[PDB]
Amino acid sequence: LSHEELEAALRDIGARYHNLHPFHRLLHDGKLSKDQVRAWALNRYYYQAMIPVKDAALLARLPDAQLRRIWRQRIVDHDGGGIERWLKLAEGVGFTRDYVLSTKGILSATRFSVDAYVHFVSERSLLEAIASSLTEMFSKNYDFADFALDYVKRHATTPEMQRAAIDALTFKCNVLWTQLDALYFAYVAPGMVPP
Amino acid sequence: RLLSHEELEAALRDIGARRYHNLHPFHRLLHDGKLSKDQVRAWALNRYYYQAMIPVKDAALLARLPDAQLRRIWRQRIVDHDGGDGGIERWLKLAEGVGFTRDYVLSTKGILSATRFSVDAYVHFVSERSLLEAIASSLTEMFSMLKNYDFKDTLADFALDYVKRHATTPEMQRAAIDALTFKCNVLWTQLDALYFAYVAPGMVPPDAW
Repeated sequence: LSHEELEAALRDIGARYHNLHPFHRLLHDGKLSKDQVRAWALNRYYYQAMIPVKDAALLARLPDAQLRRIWRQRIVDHDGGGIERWLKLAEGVGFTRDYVLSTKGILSATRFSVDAYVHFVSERSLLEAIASSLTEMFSKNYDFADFALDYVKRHATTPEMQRAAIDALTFKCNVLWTQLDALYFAYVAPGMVPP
Repeated sequence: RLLSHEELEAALRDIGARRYHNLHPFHRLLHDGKLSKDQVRAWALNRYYYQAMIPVKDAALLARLPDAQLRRIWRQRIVDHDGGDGGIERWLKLAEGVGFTRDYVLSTKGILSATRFSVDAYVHFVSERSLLEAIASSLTEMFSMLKNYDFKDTLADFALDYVKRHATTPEMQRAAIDALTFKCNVLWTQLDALYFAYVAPGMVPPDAW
């Protein structure tokens, strides 16, 4: 209920966050094939390629110029810049720039979980939309955010709002969690899926 | 790629020859009766969600329609599913009939995120794409049992017409062939999630009952 307990609860949900997912475990501890890392990169492009779609989706819902200016900074980071760093990693492990861009190869589950993220932000309430960035509280073995948290504290005024805040963060974690499930399903075990 | 028409029916049919959910490890396993009771439990729980959301889809779709004559045709699909007692209600029977409480199944607390998100994508697709695609995405219906699972009282042509007469540019024929692909993906990921979580191997935060 208070700002620090509210925060304590949001962090605890981190301690559900995607570094615990088995697809991260492997990756982080040097154990995935190169095709497996490529797949990862190919799919994770689409997640990155839509963060600015998401922040612009959210910007239009902001009620004053002051809040828009601030949020706009995140659009500026990715469109440039951020998306461009991501292309380079996937070019970095062998993909033509044009193949990554067109999304031909990405998995339907990624596409849905990411497009789920875009629509939450535009359908759910502003407090929830803002609360779902807060995974940003939580962010070399192959030869080959304080504004959001202030915001939710001052605007989650009631118990219900407060749980929406918490629910919204879990939604975020699920979005991310299920990208990874798909990628494990498709590419580490058992290993299936059409185009 | 040029124009088609009856060749177009055999392009649409042909997506179901491959991309339609009956050619899936989960659907093979269910059909042949090799899943445990719990695995028919997961499937049944998750599928409720797809079934509960088809009227939502068709409303969303009903709202984007340009006139009353069309809303009238399409309104039937809504009725089929909502009924006072109709299509969704059978599906709750199936869930009830493999041990679930009506209350848990209804709430969706325990569906997997991938189903939520695939089904939701279908809802948006129909709100966002052209009328021709929304309609085309119905066409798995051109492809619409369990005598290995001992567990009594628990035991379409308009669209295909619309698409041929309105798919007059090659760009529109692909869009509709994609629309049907898209939807094949929606069912396919539902099942990929189910396979991953309940058969080989996975688990998935709070979800599975």
